[PDB]
Amino acid sequence: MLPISMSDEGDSFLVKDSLGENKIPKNPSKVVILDLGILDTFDALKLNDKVVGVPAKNLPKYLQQFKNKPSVGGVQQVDFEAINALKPDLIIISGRQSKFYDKLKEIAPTLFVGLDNANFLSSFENNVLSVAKLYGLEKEALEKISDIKNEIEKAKSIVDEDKKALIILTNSNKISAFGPQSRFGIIHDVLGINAVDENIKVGTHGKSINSEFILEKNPDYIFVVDRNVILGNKERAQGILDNALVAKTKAAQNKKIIYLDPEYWFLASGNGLESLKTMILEIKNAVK
Ligand SMILES: [Zn+2]
Ligand SMILES: [Zn+2]
Repeated sequence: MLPISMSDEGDSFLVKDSLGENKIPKNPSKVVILDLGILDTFDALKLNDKVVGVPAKNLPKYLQQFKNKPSVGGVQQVDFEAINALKPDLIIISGRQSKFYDKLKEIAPTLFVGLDNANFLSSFENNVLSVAKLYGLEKEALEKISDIKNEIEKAKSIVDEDKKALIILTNSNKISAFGPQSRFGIIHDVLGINAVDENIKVGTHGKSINSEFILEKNPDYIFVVDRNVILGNKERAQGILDNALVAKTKAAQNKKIIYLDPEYWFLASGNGLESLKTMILEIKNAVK
């Protein structure tokens, strides 16, 4: 994916990203943020007062300090009347709102902070550092990125050389597997946990699988992201996976069926200083 690039034009930056080009004022003071990871980065950098709208319908528990901000709807169910009312100087989006880019760009400069699943850390650092440059906080952001890299190193220290993981998303009663360079790929691509099939190629929604598959593969770890939790559905991964086939796996027998927090893994996607730190530590705690 194309990175964000920024040029100094005095009172503003000329910014190019994979969706287009924007003139963004320095120190934007009225920012509408539609990417939850970036909202967490604002919080980390003490930029809370700059934030004028958030997608309150999908506001994670870890970001409840933003519960009094004006709502602009949800990450998919965007309230354009509400956005227009706030008269933002900047709107920040990621992939779920790329379909709305032209409409948003008629409200305010609209910055895209996408994540490249083939180059996650590169994408991450670019997004954080570009936001920080708007405010003259590169030094502070670098320090926080360095700290996350140290935590990655520490986590890698305890990762097993040989054990293998399956990464699955559950939605309704469907189980979909993900691998390297896909969504949720950082468990492999960043932390180096081996995948049960390293050469698996999946689409955007993963590879539909069943419990016979899971047992055939016999993973050492099963990392689960339960989208049922986000939807408020009846079924949950714990019930889906409570069967005699899954029980026979190394993961089940070793209590290494790990239910990852979907507010971080599905909603924030690790696109923030807070979320990514937390997610690295979450994995570390699961495998150590
Ligand atoms: Zn060795
Ligand atoms: Zn590998």
